Amino acid sequence: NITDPPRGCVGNTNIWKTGPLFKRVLMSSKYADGVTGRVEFNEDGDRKFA
Amino acid sequence: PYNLSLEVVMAIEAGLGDLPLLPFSSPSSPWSSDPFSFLQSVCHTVVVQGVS
Repeated sequence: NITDPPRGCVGNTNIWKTGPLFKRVLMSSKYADGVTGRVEFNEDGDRKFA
Repeated sequence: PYNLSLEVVMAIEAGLGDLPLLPFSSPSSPWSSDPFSFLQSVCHTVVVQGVS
């Protein structure tokens, strides 16, 4: 059920099916990436312990 | 304030023109699928009417 994002700005007149599941999946990565490392973005979508 | 007098401008889908004193009945055409044209028309009508 991973529907691709709709294309265009006028043809699309509906909300994408991939909604809360996509956000929950995106806010689920926990590894050591980047200079800051330890990507632990949660709550509103911001990292912790910088 | 400033002794405001209320005016109502009907932003109907028809073009701007003098208000007629006669009831005309016609079949309604389907709405355009492009919302940008509707947005531009609304903006132009509001600017012309000075709608608050």
